[PDB]
Amino acid sequence: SLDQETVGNVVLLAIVTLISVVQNGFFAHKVEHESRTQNRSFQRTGTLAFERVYTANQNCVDAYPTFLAVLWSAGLLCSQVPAAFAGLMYLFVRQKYFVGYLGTPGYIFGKRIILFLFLMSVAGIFNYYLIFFFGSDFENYIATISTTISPLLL
Amino acid sequence: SLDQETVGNVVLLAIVTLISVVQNGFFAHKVEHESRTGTLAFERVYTANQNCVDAYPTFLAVLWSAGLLCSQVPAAFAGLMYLFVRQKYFVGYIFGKRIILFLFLMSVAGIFNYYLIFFFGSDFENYIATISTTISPLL
Amino acid sequence: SLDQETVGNVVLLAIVTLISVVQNGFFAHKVEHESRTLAFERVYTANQNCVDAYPTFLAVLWSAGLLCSQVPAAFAGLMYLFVRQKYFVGYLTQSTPGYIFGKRIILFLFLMSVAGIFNYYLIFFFGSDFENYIATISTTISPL
Ligand SMILES: CC(C)c1ccc2c(c1)c(SC(C)(C)C)c(CC(C)(C)C(=O)O)n2Cc1ccc(Cl)cc1
Ligand SMILES: CC(C)c1ccc2c(c1)c(SC(C)(C)C)c(CC(C)(C)C(=O)O)n2Cc1ccc(Cl)cc1
Ligand SMILES: CC(C)c1ccc2c(c1)c(SC(C)(C)C)c(CC(C)(C)C(=O)O)n2Cc1ccc(Cl)cc1
Repeated sequence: SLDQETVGNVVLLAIVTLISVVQNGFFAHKVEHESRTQNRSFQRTGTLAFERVYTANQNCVDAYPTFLAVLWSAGLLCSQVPAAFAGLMYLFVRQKYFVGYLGTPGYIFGKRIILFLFLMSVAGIFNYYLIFFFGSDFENYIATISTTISPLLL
Repeated sequence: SLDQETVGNVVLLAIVTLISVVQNGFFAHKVEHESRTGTLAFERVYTANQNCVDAYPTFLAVLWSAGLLCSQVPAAFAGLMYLFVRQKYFVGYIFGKRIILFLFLMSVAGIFNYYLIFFFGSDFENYIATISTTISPLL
Repeated sequence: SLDQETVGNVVLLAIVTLISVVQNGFFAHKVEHESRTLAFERVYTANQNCVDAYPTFLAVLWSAGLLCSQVPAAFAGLMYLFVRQKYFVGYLTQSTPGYIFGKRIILFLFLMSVAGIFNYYLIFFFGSDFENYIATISTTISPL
């Protein structure tokens, strides 16, 4: 439905987003598998093995929207390629963090990657305003010249 | 990488989202600090964070729907109010229903606006096509 | 703020998202009413399980809609919500559903996105193939 130009600005971000979706499903798969090691309803408490996978998942899930926000913020406002690479790095950290709970690491992981993607977005927004104000200064500059050189055209 | 014109339609929204990211970092940090030192104080901070995390993707959804389909300024302003109400809740240990509703209504209003402009464009096109055919033999 | 043409490519995705927001509010309301117990644990777990999966759903819904085709994506998203309703009420006897629901819908929206990306690269390479083809003739048929 969308044009070829704007999809080229998101394609790398979309690929890394799709990889994270596969990863999320893998995490969910691990939880469900560990849930059926117990034998009728789904509970959020259980054996030590289940509680470690469930909590690990819970941490990964709690940080997903934030990661998704900064990834796309960095990719669209600043630059796509670096943001997508840092996005991939976050996924590799998640993978090692999630398996790291399988005997424990802390509640938060990949703080610096979130920070880096956040910084890019700040730089991108500042880069947006710099180009906007330069555009309005160029517009005012041409408008001032036009009124000044106006009678000289007649 | 995107053009100047589209980025100007999402910039106010993106700032609010980034501030919410810092606030999410703050909430997660406050939980992390209490996790290192089960506890009666830990359960209050964990639940508060969990209550914010559970509502966050819904908020992010209505903020961006209202901003893109309706008007950016009121949506971003309401989004900033949500992060203020969110902040006060984390001190006292569902919040901001009325804000979520306001953004939801903005989106629906923006959607209704889209269709009005679409059908008007359809009406205008059909009207010009109707005159064009009946007038064609005259030239 | 966005132009009519681009908003036209996201309307159905927006509507679905908005219905899902209503459903999230319903689930959250069902939790708050129960919080004034086993009845509370089940509603909380059902909502939590739904919430956990929601951003993954929202990601593939829009990816599918934007990259592949809006109508099939929006309808599949709508199907996801019906399944999500049966799943939530299924927690509300000693037996409940598992942790995962609507995974085949997620898979379908995923595969749409992949297909939409492969569609992008096909037109792009064809666009460079055309560009390179024109440049070859423009050099050959030139000194005339
Ligand atoms: C509710 C959601 C979070 C969710 C949960 C589980 C999911 C999916 C989506 C998907 S769809 C996706 C692969 C993510 C595009 C699948 C994979 C399929 C082939 C459909 C399957 O095994 O049933 N699983 C199980 C699975 C995922 C990843 C690994 Cl590594 C192995 C098995
Ligand atoms: C899981 C995720 C959502 C997350 C969690 C914690 C995070 C970050 C990201 C970030 S990066 C961000 C500030 C969100 C752009 C930081 C801050 C940094 C500078 C990296 C640090 O101190 O380690 N913290 C700790 C922190 C944040 C905010 C306050 Cl008020 C105090 C401490
Ligand atoms: C945390 C977040 C996801 C959330 C949670 C609860 C929410 C809302 C938003 C909204 S806003 C929305 C309905 C989504 C437009 C409402 C409805 C209102 C009218 C504001 C109310 O009763 O307070 N509730 C309660 C409610 C929602 C849906 C049903 Cl079916 C019945 C009651």
